[PDB]
Amino acid sequence: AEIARSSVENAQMRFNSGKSIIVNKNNPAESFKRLNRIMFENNIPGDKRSQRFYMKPGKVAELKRSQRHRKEFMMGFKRLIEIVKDAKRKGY
Amino acid sequence: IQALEKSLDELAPLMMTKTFNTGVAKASVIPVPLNKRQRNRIAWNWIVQSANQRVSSDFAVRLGEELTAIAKGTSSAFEKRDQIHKTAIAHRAYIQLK
Amino acid sequence: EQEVLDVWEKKVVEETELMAARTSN
Amino acid sequence: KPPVYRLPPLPRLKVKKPIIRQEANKCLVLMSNLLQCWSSYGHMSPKCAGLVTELKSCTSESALGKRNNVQKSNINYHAARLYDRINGKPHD
Amino acid sequence: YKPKEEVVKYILHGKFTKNNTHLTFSSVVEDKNFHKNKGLTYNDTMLYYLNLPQKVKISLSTGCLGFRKAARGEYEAAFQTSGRMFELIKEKNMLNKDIEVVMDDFGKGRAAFISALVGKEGASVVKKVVKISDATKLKFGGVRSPKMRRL
Amino acid sequence: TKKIDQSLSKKLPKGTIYDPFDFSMGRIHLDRKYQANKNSNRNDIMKSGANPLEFYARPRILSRYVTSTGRIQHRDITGLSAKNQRRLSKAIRRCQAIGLM
Ligand SMILES: [Mg+2]
Ligand SMILES: [Mg+2]
Repeated sequence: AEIARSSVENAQMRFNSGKSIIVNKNNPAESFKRLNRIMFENNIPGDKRSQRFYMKPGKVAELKRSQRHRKEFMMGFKRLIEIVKDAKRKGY
Repeated sequence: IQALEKSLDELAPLMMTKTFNTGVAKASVIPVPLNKRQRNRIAWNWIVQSANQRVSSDFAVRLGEELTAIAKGTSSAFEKRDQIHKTAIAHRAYIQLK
Repeated sequence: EQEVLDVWEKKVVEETELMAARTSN
Repeated sequence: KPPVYRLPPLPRLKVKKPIIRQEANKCLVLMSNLLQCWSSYGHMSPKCAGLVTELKSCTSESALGKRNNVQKSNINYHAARLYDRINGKPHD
Repeated sequence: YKPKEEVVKYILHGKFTKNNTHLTFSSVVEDKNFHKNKGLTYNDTMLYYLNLPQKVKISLSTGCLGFRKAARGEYEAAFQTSGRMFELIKEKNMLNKDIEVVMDDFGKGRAAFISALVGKEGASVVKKVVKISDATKLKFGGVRSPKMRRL
Repeated sequence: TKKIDQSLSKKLPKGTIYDPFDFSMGRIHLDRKYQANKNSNRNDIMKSGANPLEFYARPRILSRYVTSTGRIQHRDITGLSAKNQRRLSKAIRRCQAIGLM
């Protein structure tokens, strides 16, 4: 009945996936840029490419180890550059 | 002389689009600004081409007549300027600004 | 404070004009 | 608590491509505004008179204005100068 | 009590693979007398309005515009195919209700379709588009992909 | 123009002390650089001492540590201890299996 007619709006958007954007009728190219940001922050393009071909578990583990090391190495590098800039500012 | 400088300042285009062979892909048509010496060259060549369509055997006479008509408002080179500025307005987004 | 607020005025104006051009894109 | 990441000893401390702020050319922005002014109010419209006057002055002698178009980064000079002092390496 | 099929919105679906681009335009049809049927529970009514039937109207690929073999998966093939779709939506009087765009994968035609819809080619359709979404299908484990190619 | 973007002007709170440097652009840039979600701890249940595994039937709290698509956030982003990250991830996976998240 109408009870099943007036409660479909929330119901429709209650089962969201999180990969949708409400387009800004003024700047429609800014909404596509927002959608692209979601894809990159959920690694959708990377995951899709990584699922095209099978990789042996040992190779997967090697790649995961190297990637983590490079991520951590970059964090250590930036920490040292910040110290350099701070030291330079104070005249060291 | 004041008439000549006014005519050159009104006929010369402020900007002109140029094709830059940047990248293996198609070149980019980016509007470029023009300096006063470059602006005068473009306007003078238009004046000379217009002058050489007149009947006099003497270039000085044809040039004099052409300059007089331009100082009085009538010139066919104002169309050229409008067409160079239209192209640049179209490619306004292609500018780099850095 | 005036010395600082004068430099800040220039930069604000400059950066409120680059935004206008960059946003026009 | 914020995890500090400490690098191993390194042969160098260097930024591959140091970022630099390239200020936008004043004549190019003047041209970008005039072109926009003509796009809305029309070409040669009396509303863009000031833009035309300013553009002519900016480009009168040099089409890109008289600017100090030179800027270099010094991070690599300081990073190499201070690395041995700040890396926290143990004594010999 | 009477079939009252009506269009509620349109779905513009784009599947952008490595070798082709498929663009489907559909209509979300709603029988506005479904709730007037007898022996209909609150669950069946809510379940019918949560997944409304869809009817395909326009189906296009890059080979319908004359692009053949390797050219089908290129940027230019997708841009022109997107234009032909935006035109066929106006030539069929299907630009009255709101359109929802669903993009599926990340081939070279995904950025061509977006450019053709935020540009002159899609200045009529873009005004009706209300929601954009991504429907890329990923697997949580699932079937074994083919072996890596040694090239 | 009588208007400036908020990103180009600093609003000094009321009751606070300031220096002339607080009106400069350096202050604006310095505030952006050192802008961290440090106030989360006081608003972060999982950084308070509660056991995240007691929230497995409360999807609303758990939904604060997943992305828009439901992907559990890395410890680098949540800032939790190893134990709480381990317990929180278990809670979310259990919540997903029960049919609540
Ligand atoms: Mg191909
Ligand atoms: Mg096989």
